[PDB]
Parts: sequence; structure tokens; C-alpha cells
Amino acid sequence: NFMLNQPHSVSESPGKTVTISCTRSSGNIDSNYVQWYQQRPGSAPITVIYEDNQRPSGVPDRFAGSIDRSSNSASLTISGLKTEDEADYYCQSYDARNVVFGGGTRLTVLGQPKAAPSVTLFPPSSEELQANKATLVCLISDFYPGAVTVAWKADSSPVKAGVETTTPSKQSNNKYAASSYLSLTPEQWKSHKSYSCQVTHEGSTVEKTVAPTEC
Amino acid sequence: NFMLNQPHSVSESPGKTVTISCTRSSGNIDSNYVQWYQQRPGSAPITVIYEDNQRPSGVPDRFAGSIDRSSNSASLTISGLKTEDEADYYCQSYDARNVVFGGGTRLTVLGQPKAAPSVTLFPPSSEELQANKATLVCLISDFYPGAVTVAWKADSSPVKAGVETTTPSKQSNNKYAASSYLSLTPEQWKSHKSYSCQVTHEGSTVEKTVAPTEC
Repeated sequence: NFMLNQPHSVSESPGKTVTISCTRSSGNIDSNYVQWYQQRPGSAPITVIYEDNQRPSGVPDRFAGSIDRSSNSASLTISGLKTEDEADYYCQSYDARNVVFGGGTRLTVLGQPKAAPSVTLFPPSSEELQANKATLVCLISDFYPGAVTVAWKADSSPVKAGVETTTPSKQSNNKYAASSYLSLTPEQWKSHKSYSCQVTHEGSTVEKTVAPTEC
Repeated sequence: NFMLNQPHSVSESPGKTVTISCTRSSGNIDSNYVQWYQQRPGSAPITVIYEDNQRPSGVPDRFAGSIDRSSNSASLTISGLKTEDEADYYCQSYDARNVVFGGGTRLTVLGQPKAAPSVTLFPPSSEELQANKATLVCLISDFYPGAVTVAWKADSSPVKAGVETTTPSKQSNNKYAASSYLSLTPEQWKSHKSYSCQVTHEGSTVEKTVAPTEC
């Protein structure tokens, strides 16, 4: 089926306006209806828009949907942001019989200053290498909002196998931390010139690289 | 307007059969198609049943949808329970003027075995030392249940400052992962013979030690 691609996160201060996009990978956006769901972590999804731009009763006119055929995208626009609007937002449409969801966008309503993450990338330690493990760790700390994406590369190529990233955790300084680890074997590690960890926060991507050494 | 009511939780042992009901408060259950979605906290929902009883491709045949007109209800039955099935399950139907979700059922698979953590301790990266930092990271993975305590040592002495440990999070193998990081200065790092991370899980302790490089 086609895919619906949404940004991983958006943020704004109370009272401002924010927009979330939902781009269809193949086919036309207008050939099936787009719904938007709001979900607060721990609760069920709630419909805030159906049929591209219709609002259910109980949903304030601060929420508006639209379609842009020449970006092949749908958008949800929330004006007059309130702290209760902080949630995950999912766009949803159909491919033939099949429901397709976007990946979801976390909308943070800023409750404190933005803070860029400190990123540290650690190459395999002596002890684990002697145990036939070459796990890399990308440590991500001191960030707000508490939403990040991590992407790994082997040389210049995207890595997907063997990546785990922890759920951001609020630490003693009231900012978030997480770690991404890439479980390589020693052979995998030594077969490439380098590996990189790419961390995206608030729409900007930072990168670190480590390579095999002899000691 | 109608509601879809599901039980809050269901629990069962591996290999067995569980049923999740979805009762429609108003209007006939058969007047609109019922969908079922599976969701892991942090991810988009996955369709497991659509049109009451159809499985999308890639959905285990252990998942079955049914309708019971006499109790005005729909059911998801999961046979041959696997740990991979632990998730929230939502039923969903239509109002024509809305998309309505049930409240969700958390499915718990009982009797998961304890698993001791894999602990890997990393010394400061070369790159962070060139940027005047010497943060250490202790990666703690693949443990169950999802509670650890962590203590650090400088030489043989307890370290009380500079420690942060993340809230354990469930990874794609349904075991938990966390990291503890110790924010040292380069001067602190080189002033000791070693630093150690001690991870305690279910009354068993694992301790790792690293020391400044000899390179």
C-alpha cells in the first residue's frame, strides 16, 4: 500500500498556531478521505477531523483540516494551542480495503525552554569485543521537548537491523535523555570504514561518527 | 453518537486463547463494519482485523474477528498467545458523521521468564575528551522485569554526584532497556584508576569496570 509520511514531532507555545502534514507516498491524496486522530499517551484515539475537513461535534473550530493536491498532502492546523492539545496525532486513509496510518506526530505544547540534545557516540569497548560483541551506543541527554529520532549509517548507507532506541526519560534536571544502541558483531564493525549516529530534534539533525581502531 | 466499550485489561498464559469484546451502546453492531487495531505504546496502530473478520496480509492467523448481534458486540479472539501479542487493542466503527474508537484493552501475557540484564560499560569517547568532557555510559539491556537499580564507583569508593539513569523501556523483544551515565570531567576521569557501574536486578548484581586508555 502507499504510505502516509508525517513529521515525527512539532512544538509551539500556548496560544500559537501549529500545522502537521501528512504526505501520501504514491497515488493522489484526494482519491481517499483522510482522518486525523488525537491520542494522549495512555488513552484511546479520538477523531478530530474526518473526510479531510469535517469536525465531529465536541471538537472546537481551533482544529482544521485541509488537503493540498500539488504537495500530495493533508494538513491538520491547530490554532490557539492549549496545553491539553499535547498528544500524538495520526493521519489515516485507505488503500483499497486496507486502512493506512501515518507514523504519528508528537505535538508538544512548550512547558519549558527548548533544549538541544547533547549527543555522545561510543565505539565498542575492549571487554565486549573480547566477548564477540561490538555494540555501539549513542547517548542523547538534556533535551526538551522529549521527542527525538535516531538514524544510523554504516559507511554512508542506512542501517536498520539491530537498532534499539529507549523511550525518552525525564531526568533530575527536568530534561529528557535516551540512548540508541546498535548491536553489531565484531565482523560487522571491522568490515566498514565507520558508523554514524544521526539525531534529529526539533527538525534539525546532528551527526557523530566512529571508526575501528587497533587498541 | 454511540460508544464502544471494551474491558480495560485481559491476562492469559502463553499458548492459550483470549477474547476481547467490543459492545456498542447504541445502534446495531452490524450496521457498520468493525475494525480492530493493535498498538504498542510509542508506535502507530496496526490493523489486525477489518470488515469484521478480514485479516490484512502479514497478520497472524491466530487473530480472528467475529460479530454477535444478540449481545450487540464484536470480538477479537487471539488463539495460541505469544509474548509478541502484548499490546493495546482498539475496536473501531463508524457514525457516518464520525469514526468511533473503543476505550482500548491492554493485553498481558503472563508467566514471562525473568531475564538478567546485559551490562556494557563504555569509557569516554576520544571525540568527547577533545571537547573537554568525559561522560561514561552503562548500557543495560534485555532484562525482565523492568526495574533495575544502579550504583557507580570511583576506584572502590561510591560516586554520589553526576549520575543519571533512564526509566526502563520495553524494546522490540519485549524485554527492557535503560542506560545510566556519569558526567565526569576529564580531570576526574584521569584522577582515578577506574570507574565501575553496578547493576542490581531482582537481587542479583552485575558489575563492570573501565579505566583510562593506554593509547
